[PDB]
Order: sequence, then C-alpha cells, then structure tokens
Amino acid sequence: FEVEPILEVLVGKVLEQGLMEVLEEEELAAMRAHQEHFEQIRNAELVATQRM
Amino acid sequence: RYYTPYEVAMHNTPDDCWVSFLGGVYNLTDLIKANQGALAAPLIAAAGQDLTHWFDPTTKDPKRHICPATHIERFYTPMGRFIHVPPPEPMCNWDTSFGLPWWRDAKKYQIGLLSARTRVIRVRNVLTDQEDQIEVPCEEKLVEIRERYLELNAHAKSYTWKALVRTHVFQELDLNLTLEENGVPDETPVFEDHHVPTDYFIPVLHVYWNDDL
Repeated sequence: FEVEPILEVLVGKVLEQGLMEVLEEEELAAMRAHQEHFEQIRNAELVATQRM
Repeated sequence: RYYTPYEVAMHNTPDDCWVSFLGGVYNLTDLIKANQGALAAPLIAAAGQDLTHWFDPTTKDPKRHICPATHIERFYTPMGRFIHVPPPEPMCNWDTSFGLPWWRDAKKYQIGLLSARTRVIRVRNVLTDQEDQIEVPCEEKLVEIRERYLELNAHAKSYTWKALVRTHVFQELDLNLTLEENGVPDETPVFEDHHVPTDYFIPVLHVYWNDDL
C-alpha cells in the first residue's frame, strides 16, 4: 500500500520514455533509408553513363 | 540557311516547286503559277531535281551553241524551251518587257543555299538511350544541327551537347562553330579511298540533360 505510488511513477516514466524513443528512432531510420535509396539510384545512373 | 538535296526533293509539284542549280535553291512556284503552258513543262518535269546541268559556270545563263538548222547562236535546250527563252524564229507573241531571267533574278526567287556535301551524325541521348542517325550539311554551325535535331527531341534546347574531341575525351562543343571547327572531322573520303564502308564508323554526339524547371 505504501510502495504503490513509487511503482506507478517509475513505471510511467519507463513506458512513456521508451515508447517515444523507439518511435523517433524508427522514424529517422526510415527517412534516412529512403534518402539512401535515392542516392543509390543516382549512383547507378552515373555508372551507366560512364559505361556508355 | 542551307538544304540537303533530299530536303530539296521534298517539294516536287506545281504547287511547291524547288530546284537546285549552281549551288542555289530556288522556289519557282510563282513562275509556274504565272506561266502555265507548254513553256512550264520542262521544269515541272524536273521539279525537285538538280538543274545545274542546264547551265554553265562561267555565265549564269544556260548553255549556248550554233543551231544546226538556222546557224544562229542560241540556248541549248534539249529538254525543251523553259520560261524566259526566246523562240528560234521571229514570232509575234514573245515580249521582252519583263526585267530579268529567273536564273538571274536571285533576290526574288532564291531561298537558302544548297549544301555542297552532307555527312551522317549519330546523335545519342544519354539520359534515355535513343540512338539516331541523321544527315546534316558538312559545313554547318551546331545551332542548326540542334535545329535539325529538334525534330527528335522537342526539348533539345535545354540539353547540352558533347563530342569526342581530342587523347580523346568527351568535351563541350561551342554552338557557333561548325562540326569541322569543333574538332569533329569528316573521313568519308578516306573511308571510300581505303575501301571501308561509309556506314562502318559514324561520329557520335552525346546529348546530356541540363536540369531545368
């Protein structure tokens, strides 16, 4: 009955902070992968022109 | 400007008649329109043809000879009597009020100038690979080569040109210098003289895109 509020506080901190961190890490990873994909396309096109 | 022989050949009809002679391309349409008889036959029958054999170089008038029948010097017209040629005998209908013969009235009946030679350029669009052979006069500035190529790409103005100038590296080409000044030589005479087909190697012009918006 006395340890309940401490548990509630610490658990809330852990849950919200972990969830926010995972969402933001995933979101940046997706965007940077998209940019790398476009850069890969551009590099392949460069190689084709050099070959010709 | 200039015209390849095939380009002159495209206009062969009493409605649009073009003739090339002595290096000049002439649009004789208004002649045939204003003189429609047996006089217009010998050049209607040679519409779009090369008419230099009619004339001689030293003077711009047609060739002359001593007529065998009358022994009086007059134009040699084996094809027939074209417009502005007097009848052999004294007639009562051939007026001489008109000013100048059509082979002398350049200002009113000459458009452009016939190309003495033509060459094959192989244009290659590097972005979207599309090879294309084409024939252009061998003495023409790259601006009008671009104008010829504008029928292949309607957006060729934005594109940038490049040629394998000399080792050999793909370098930029100035627009106001002809294909010979820019370092793209012509070797078809050497090809022929050495028994190499004139379609074995063709000079190549790369056409890159220049991003715009």
